[PDB]
Amino acid sequence: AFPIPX
Repeated sequence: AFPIPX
């Protein structure tokens, strides 16, 4: 997701 690398 944002701001999530997964």
